[PDB]
Amino acid sequence: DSQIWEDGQGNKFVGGNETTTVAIPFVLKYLDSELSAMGIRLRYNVEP
Amino acid sequence: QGMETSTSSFMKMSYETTCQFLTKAVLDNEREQLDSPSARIVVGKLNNVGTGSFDVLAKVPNA
Amino acid sequence: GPEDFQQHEQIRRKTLKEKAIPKDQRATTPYMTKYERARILGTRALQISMNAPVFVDLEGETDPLRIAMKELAEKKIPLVIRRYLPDGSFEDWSVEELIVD
Amino acid sequence: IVRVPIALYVSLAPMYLENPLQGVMKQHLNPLVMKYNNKVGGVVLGYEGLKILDADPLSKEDTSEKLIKITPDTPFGFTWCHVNLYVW
Amino acid sequence: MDISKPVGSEITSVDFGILTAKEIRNLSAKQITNPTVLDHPVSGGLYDLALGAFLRNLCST
Amino acid sequence: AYNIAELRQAVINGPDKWPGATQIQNEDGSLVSLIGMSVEQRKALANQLLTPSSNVSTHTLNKK
Amino acid sequence: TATTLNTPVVIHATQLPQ
Ligand SMILES: [Zn+2]
Repeated sequence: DSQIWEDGQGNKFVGGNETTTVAIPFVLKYLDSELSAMGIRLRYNVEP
Repeated sequence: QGMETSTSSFMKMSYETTCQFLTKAVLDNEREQLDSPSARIVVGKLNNVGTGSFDVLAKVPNA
Repeated sequence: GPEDFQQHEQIRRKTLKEKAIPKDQRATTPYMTKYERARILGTRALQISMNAPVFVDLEGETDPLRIAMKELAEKKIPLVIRRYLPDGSFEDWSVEELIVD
Repeated sequence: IVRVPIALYVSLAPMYLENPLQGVMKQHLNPLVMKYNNKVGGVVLGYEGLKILDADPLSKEDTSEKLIKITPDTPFGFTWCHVNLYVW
Repeated sequence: MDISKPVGSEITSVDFGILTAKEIRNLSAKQITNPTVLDHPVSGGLYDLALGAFLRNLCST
Repeated sequence: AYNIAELRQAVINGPDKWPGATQIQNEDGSLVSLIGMSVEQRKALANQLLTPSSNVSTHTLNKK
Repeated sequence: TATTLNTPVVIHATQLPQ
């Protein structure tokens, strides 16, 4: 109940509630999207 | 050619033949700890050379 | 859970202690390098411009970098340089401990 | 009412670079009072025993001068902390 | 970079990996079916509102 | 408390009269612009430039 | 709000609630 978060399109589901905010270049995000288009994943190991 | 034996693959793929070094780095599941300056600027982290060679700590007067 | 975090924290702190080099056996330069001086001035200027308490007496100056240089001249900068060895070991030199030039 | 020891990772302001205990308290702990927390599992009714960890491991825990790690691109400091929360 | 908004977290390292078909089917917002982009965005098309807001159309995600 | 001598003067000067302030970033990140503003309003803003923070969540910041 | 000025970056349970 508490950890249930919905979507705009009605798809409500419980899942990742552990996210942080790091400082990155936006070109990194574009490169991540492009690599995901290639089927490649990049895991970013947040320190704390 | 001489660059292939290197811990960081961000440096090589920024150098040239980006596709090849990317496939090699994804087949081996390579994990580079963001050491080379090229990787630092790709991920937007403070460089290691120069004034980034150390860290600054603050001596607070209360435990 | 809580115990998994407890053991993770214990491992982290044990690694930290195993990396620290005690004050009695550091073999780095006694001086303050130019990079260390520049970054300590920049960081102290950031801190004072962010409304930190100041120790030296202001002579009407308003440049935070100039105030930080005045503090460095008076050895009133409460900062520590953590010089990192290549393998992750670190020596915690103090600003007053170092000799500027 | 259950006492739940937790470990924090809080920010320290240069304004509070002289009384870091009260700085951490007023920045983070005081807002948490009377507000439910999504981590612990209940409304926090108070706090006590706030102890700040040291960034220098070799420093004896009885000392009163601890090290806080300043952000490389910001005069703020981030450090680990231990504190007990009164949770209902 | 505003110095009055400190960032606590930091990226220690990045490891290359392979995006499997199961996770992308799990993480995706919607599937794109018809090869028509616009009529206004085509529902189920490339410019669908589930892939982001588009020209004053609020994102449906 | 040691910089309002010149920053208030720059705000009164405005974006056009060197040396001046083009913008005044509030505590909460709001970036007000002085380009389309009158001299009296700029003087009022510069007089309210150094004020105690009314919000507790933003009491550890100062205006830029 | 929810900046890194009012909320801790991580809240981790050290031990079980006691
Ligand atoms: Zn969206």
